[PDB]
Amino acid sequence: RPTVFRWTGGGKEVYLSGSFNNWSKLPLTRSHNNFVAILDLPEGEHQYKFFVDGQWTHDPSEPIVTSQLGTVNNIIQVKKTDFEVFDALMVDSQKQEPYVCKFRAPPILPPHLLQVILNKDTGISCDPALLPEPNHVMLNHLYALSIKDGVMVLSATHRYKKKYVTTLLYKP
Amino acid sequence: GRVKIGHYVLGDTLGVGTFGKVKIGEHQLTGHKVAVKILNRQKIRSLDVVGKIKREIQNLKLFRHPHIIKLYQVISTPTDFFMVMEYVSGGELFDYICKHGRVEEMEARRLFQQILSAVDYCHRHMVVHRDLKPENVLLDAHMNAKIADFGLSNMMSDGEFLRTSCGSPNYAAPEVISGRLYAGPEVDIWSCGVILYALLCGTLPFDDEHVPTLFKKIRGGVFYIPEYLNRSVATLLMHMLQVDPLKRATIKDIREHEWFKQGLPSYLFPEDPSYDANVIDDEAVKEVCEAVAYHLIIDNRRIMNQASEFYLASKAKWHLGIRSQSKPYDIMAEVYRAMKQLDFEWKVVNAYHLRVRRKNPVTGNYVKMSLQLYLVDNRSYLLDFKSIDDLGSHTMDFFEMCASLITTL
Amino acid sequence: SVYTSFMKSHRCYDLIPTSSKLVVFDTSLQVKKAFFALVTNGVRAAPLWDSKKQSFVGMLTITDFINILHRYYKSALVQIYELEEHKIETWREVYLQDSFKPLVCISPNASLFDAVSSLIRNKIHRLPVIDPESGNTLYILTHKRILKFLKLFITEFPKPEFMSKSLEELQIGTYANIAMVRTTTPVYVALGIFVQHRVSALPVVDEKGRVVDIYSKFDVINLAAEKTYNNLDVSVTKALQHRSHYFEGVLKCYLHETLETIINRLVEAEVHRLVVVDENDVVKGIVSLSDILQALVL
Ligand SMILES: CN[C@@H]1C[C@H]2O[C@@](C)([C@@H]1OC)n1c3c(c4ccccc41)[C@H]1CN[C@H](O)[C@H]1c1c-3n2c2ccccc12
Ligand SMILES: N#Cc1c(O)c2c(-c3ccc(-c4ccccc4O)cc3)csc2[nH]c1=O
Ligand SMILES: O=P(O)(O)c1ccc(-c2cc(O)on2)o1
Ligand SMILES: O=P(O)(O)c1ccc(-c2cc(O)on2)o1
Repeated sequence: RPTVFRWTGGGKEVYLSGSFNNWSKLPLTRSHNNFVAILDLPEGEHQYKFFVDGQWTHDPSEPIVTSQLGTVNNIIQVKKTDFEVFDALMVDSQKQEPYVCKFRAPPILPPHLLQVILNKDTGISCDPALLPEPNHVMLNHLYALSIKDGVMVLSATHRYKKKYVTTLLYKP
Repeated sequence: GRVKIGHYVLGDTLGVGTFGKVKIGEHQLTGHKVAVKILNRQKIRSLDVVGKIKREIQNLKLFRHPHIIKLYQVISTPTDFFMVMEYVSGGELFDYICKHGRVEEMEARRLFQQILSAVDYCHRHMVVHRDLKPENVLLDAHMNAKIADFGLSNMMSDGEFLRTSCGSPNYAAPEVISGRLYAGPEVDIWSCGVILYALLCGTLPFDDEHVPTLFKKIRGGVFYIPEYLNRSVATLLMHMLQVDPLKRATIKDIREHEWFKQGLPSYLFPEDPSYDANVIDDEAVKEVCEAVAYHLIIDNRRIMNQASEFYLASKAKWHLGIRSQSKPYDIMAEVYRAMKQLDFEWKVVNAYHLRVRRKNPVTGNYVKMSLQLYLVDNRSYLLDFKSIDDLGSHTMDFFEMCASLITTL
Repeated sequence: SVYTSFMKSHRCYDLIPTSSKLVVFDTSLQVKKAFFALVTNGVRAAPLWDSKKQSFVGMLTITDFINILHRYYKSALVQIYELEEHKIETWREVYLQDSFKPLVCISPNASLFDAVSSLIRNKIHRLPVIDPESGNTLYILTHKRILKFLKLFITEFPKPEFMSKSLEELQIGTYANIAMVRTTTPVYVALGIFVQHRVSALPVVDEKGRVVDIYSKFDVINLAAEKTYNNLDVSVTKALQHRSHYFEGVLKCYLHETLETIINRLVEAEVHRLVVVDENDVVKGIVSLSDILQALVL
């Protein structure tokens, strides 16, 4: 159905002749430099040619085809996926773990990660298991205590659904 | 005149944004006006922005707010993408600030309340604008604020930071201009702070002709506070325009401020009383199973949200990952050899970023985490551990994978 | 009748806090380190993770610390070797050699009625919420959390006839064979009654014949906190001396007092039990959270 025919080049009088009509000249409206015409077209292949300032010309950015005589005419692709937004973006998107090792400095550590949920003081007028609402950016990150008598203490805040769980593991 | 797209006649150009050109669309039958954003298919694929445009459409299609430009439909053609959206006759907020002398505290507050309400809606939907300025904020016939141009916007992920420098230098946060990693919401607050100053003062708090001199002003965070501005609004601007993102104000902090509270409507924010009766909370997705069922969920959620003390809170010191004073090349060489002993498979993303994986011998499931080396103050480095979402226990499997790595190192 | 329908509709997920702290211990970890970790983190219980089996085996509570002290304590002069050297796995080995225990847990998607049933039926006070998809423990569910959650929805649902009825008429709680301790009773003797009678708290009575304080299972972790666990010969008053300064008097309820008044008193004071009293000062029994929750289920 809706197909766009835009002329990027300069000119005063621009006409469009294709396969949709019997190679007849159609007047094109201009904005500032661009000459455009939106027409309803069915699925398949359509041949077209431009007529600028009394001379026949073709768009270089679009695919072209040459006949036996020597006439250069553009080619337009009319697909079923081209009209559906999610399908059209999928078409445009189209166009393993090695165990081996591989002079700018690494990125500067953001201050958000320094805000430890466990180090923060909580009010005495509440349950000790309760914690403040954590930042989305500190989630999944590993926080640990200094090793004392062959035992490592590891902690990480994880999201279940809308609730956050701060787990602690005392592993020797 | 002759050019038509979905019963709409395309007129004069309204302006050009980040991606594509925006033009006026008048109805052939009625005369109804809509804004049409034209995205060229070739322009999108040549810039590798196919994923960015996909997220832009997906968000705006589900986005419902009276202070964000509503996207009616999107028309796809074999050469271009036509985004049909809500048209606002009033134009830019920047033009309103330029036409008038200074926007009075009575009207400037109302506009800022509408801007922050729309900004908060984005953040709650895990979307950060990154390009907030009075040029991007639009106005209508009824004098209401409207947010547009989601070209530089990005999705917020759990445990993931953003680096991409987005927006105008005058409105950009100190962390944005420096080119360092940020969480997201703190950048929008800085941008909102500049808009609030622009509405009341009529000028920019950080403005200079020379580019590095302008960048020095943002990093310093020193700005003039005029005598006509009251002490209440002065403290709000100082808290919003903080160099430190940790010391910087949040939406919850602005909402609790005495100046912002003045004449604040009860339908703008979700915690307010009129929100539950005037705004749809999208609970229909959860209440899709098997008329009175919708009101039961809203009432139950309100009782749970009111009791803040029941769900939220009012010795050795903890630290993120492991610290090392040695060279970055030596730390990276130490991590690769430590993984070979434990039989681990790793995908290389960057010289310091590694996507690591192992197989559990008891459960059988694959355990995966992400490693990243960061820079502390000077000559000190930090190795970060982050669990990947996609019989045993997922959190326990992550802790055990870290424990074996720290011991081998 | 009314509260039974409420618990059957509401899931366990609704009770879990927005941001909560969870402590997990490995079976290979020394038992002494585990009780010291409960104090520092301020938690009363913690699930146990078996590294070799790759699954949660059980729960480590204060009852385990009480069971170690009474079984291994000899004197104040000789140190408790077992508490100092035993691991969680080694302590559980002798504890499960008499009778093993399959993990009692609830799913977050499961109804609140099944969770209350699981606590009373198995005679446990702490139930860990484990997600069947990920296998992670999310929150430790208690009788206190359920009653406080039900208190939030008392106005939303119509109050039945039993809520306006007296405790005497309803007859809820233990009224016969109440295990009590004297003011001069040593800690070791008190710990023995916790193992034999399988009770959670013991009311302290003086030489005059009046309830001065209440020695619960939670008061035992203070011996690990102050490192006074090695001397269990000391009196119950000396053991409760740490919290005696803030203390006014042990919470009480009357037989003529309505069920609604009793439920409101427990949630506000944040206590686990109330002492039943007749006229001016006559003890009749003990009413707890477990007794009240059972009445709303049966
Ligand atoms: C630098 N700012 C400009 C102002 C201008 O064009 C832009 C490119 C910028 O806005 C971000 N544009 C506007 C909108 C738009 C949406 C997405 C991206 C960029 C956008 C719309 C949406 N509906 C509005 O009516 C309409 C509006 C637009 N602009 C206008 C000028 C006059 C009257 C209305 C317009
Ligand atoms: N550059 C920009 C741009 C367009 O203007 C168009 C147009 C377009 C051009 C001109 C006009 C127009 C024609 C006559 C009078 C007024 C107009 O706005 C309408 C639409 C169609 S596809 C497209 N893609 C683009 O990337
Ligand atoms: O049966 P348990 O779940 O092992 C247990 C341990 C401690 C308590 C307790 C503490 C307290 O003040 O009341 N009950 O109950
Ligand atoms: O079976 P009970 O001894 O009557 C009882 C009721 C409530 C509790 C309790 C214990 C605890 O740690 O939290 N709640 O124990």
